Amino acid sequence: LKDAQEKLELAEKKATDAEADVASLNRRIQLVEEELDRAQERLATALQKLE
Amino acid sequence: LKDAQEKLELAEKKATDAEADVASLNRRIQLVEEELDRAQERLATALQKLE
Repeated sequence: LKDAQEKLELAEKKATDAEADVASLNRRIQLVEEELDRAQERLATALQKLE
Repeated sequence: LKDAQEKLELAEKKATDAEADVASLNRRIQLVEEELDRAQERLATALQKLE
């Protein structure tokens, strides 16, 4: 039981940390997508003014 | 020990799933980052053309 509970603890800690990493990466994805959209809009406006 | 082993299996499956999510989300992060880099390079070229 000592080994089994230690394995349980390590697996649970790893899964929780992985979930936190997943949430952080997803919010990073949405942030970077917003920045990309703003950059594309700026590019379009700049090209029109250039022409 | 039986319950501990079952929870170990569940936790390791969930952690592997979240690790795959991490891999996918980091791939998306890098790809959108590259697209944003291209967009900002285009923006810099556009400002140069404005000048």
